[PDB]
Amino acid sequence: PPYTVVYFPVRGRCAALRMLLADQGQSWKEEVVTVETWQEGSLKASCLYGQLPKFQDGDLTLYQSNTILRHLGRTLGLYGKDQQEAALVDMVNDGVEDLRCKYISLIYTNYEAGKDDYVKALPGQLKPFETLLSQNQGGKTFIVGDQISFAAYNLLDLLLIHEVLAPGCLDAFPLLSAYVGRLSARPKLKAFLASPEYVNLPINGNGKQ
Amino acid sequence: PPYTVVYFPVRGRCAALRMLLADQGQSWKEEVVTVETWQEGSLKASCLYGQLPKFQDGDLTLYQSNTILRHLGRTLGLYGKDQQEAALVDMVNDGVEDLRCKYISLIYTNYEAGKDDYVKALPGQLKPFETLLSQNQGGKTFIVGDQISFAAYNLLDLLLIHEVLAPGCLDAFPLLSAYVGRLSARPKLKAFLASPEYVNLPINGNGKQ
Repeated sequence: PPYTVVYFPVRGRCAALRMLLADQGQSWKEEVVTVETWQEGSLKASCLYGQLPKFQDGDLTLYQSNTILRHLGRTLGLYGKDQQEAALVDMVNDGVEDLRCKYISLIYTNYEAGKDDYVKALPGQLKPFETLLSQNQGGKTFIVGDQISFAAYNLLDLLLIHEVLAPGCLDAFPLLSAYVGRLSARPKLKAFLASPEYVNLPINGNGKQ
Repeated sequence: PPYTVVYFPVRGRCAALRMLLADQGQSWKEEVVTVETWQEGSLKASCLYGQLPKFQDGDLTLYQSNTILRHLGRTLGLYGKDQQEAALVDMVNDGVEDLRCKYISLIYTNYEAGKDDYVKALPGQLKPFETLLSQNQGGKTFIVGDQISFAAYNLLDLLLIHEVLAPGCLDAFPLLSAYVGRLSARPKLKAFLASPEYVNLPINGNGKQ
């Protein structure tokens, strides 16, 4: 700390990491990059893989949403209690990333043409998480162990946006539904999710959700 | 330990972790899965996300090539010496994963139609790693700090398969070239890359490279 997240004025790949910071009672600054400011190309080139989010933590400058989540989990202790929980946290995050990629591909590559196929395939994509949740203390707590991980925030966000995409896509998944309710109920997080900072923010950049 | 990798008879997403194990003087079991077995169905259904590789390490069963790389990096000490190195390691591995996905998309989605555009865009995709390499002791030692990390094997593989795809794509990147040369020269690794076990394996599964 202190933290600074450099991103576009959307939730996108910063949603999860912001929920993590909020829930852990951390403060951060928001440097917004207008589409126009991105178009000048000066920042762009300063970025490692020519992309955002860019994240500053004290003297550390990070790139890649997943690198920021692992850094945060590693420094804030949200990476499992042992090597086993640590490996399952990753396993869950890799799963989240894979589906987020398909989601992003839909939104930006062909929302209209393939939205139905995507939703028809959604159930089989969500099941793995439902299954992981059942193998951990009956899914009453978290997905890995008894303490929250950075992957929990990423998965939470993943689930939130697919609710907007396919309302009720979670009905056939009671464990994941209860999960979303449990985590969203967390005081600090609930307050962030209910804030203008979040609510007035569009899920994606192209205005599709 | 002991380690067992469950995968298709190809290099694909197991090439990097296999070079890691070998270079680290580790031995492993190879349980090959044929298309005929995968078709049978049962193995697929027992995989977390319906995919391979599947990795066994002692009593731990893992899925997701990157989860396995991180587990190995975490257990074998191949994840940097501190917090900074650890974040830069993830940062490097996230970038390799990003290009590896584009590469996989090409090979399996439209090799013929988009190969030229891909190779035209390649230079810009490789530059970020060239830059990272130049910022650590002049690109003379390891990519991060001064010890090997799991990301190095994954990046090495990524660079190797793009040499086959576009021979000489590294000529414009003298740092990455020397990198490949440096790591490939490592005794245990060199021995593995030069073995039948590796040589007789096709990079991909659809006969394209």
